[PDB]
Amino acid sequence: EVETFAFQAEIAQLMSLIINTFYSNKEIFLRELISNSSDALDKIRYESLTDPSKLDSGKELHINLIPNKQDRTLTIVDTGIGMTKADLINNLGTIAKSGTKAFMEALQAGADISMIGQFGVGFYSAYLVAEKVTVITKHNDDEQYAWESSAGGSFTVRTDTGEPMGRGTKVILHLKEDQTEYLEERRIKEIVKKHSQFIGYPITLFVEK
Ligand SMILES: Cc1cc(Oc2ccc(N)cn2)ccc1Cl
Repeated sequence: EVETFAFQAEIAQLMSLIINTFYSNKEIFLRELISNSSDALDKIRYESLTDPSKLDSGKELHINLIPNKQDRTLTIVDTGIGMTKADLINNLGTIAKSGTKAFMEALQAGADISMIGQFGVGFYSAYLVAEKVTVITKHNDDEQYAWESSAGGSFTVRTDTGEPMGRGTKVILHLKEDQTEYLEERRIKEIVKKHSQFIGYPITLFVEK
């Protein structure tokens, strides 16, 4: 059972801007995805300081990067707070309209795409490199859900049936044919060292066999 929802017009307008505009500095998508993973870990960590039972769904706080040349997917995983169904449909949905509007205004007043983090909507930079993003998330107070969107103004949300997660969020990036450089090891390691060297959580790069 899959529910399809329409993007908010501002947020739909941003991903059409991101996918279609030529902008060679595509690598900032990883810095934004890891930063949101670092933000998710901060929330579950701070919450466990008063309620240690919140970490019962996974004590380890880390970030993994799983490139897959066969599936052409770059997968970013964290064990952070995750997201409820209200985060996908509703809650987190409404915390981007304001950030999206302010970002496109600045884009015509000098600013460029690499500043998308300063507006709290850095996730949509994933569509620089990805033609489709599937997101698997798990919050302590909700079931497991799969979020997915090829942009195009809509997204889907379904109750996930795959491997249980415990807690955290997995972001699967179905990469464009012209974006396979971000499945290379030495390319991933260079962006992580360049952009996310001061992240307070271990970023493990999984190597393919
Ligand atoms: C369902 C939804 C998702 C959304 O954007 C994000 C943000 C972060 C992650 N991990 C996935 N999608 C923005 C608006 C909506 Cl309505």
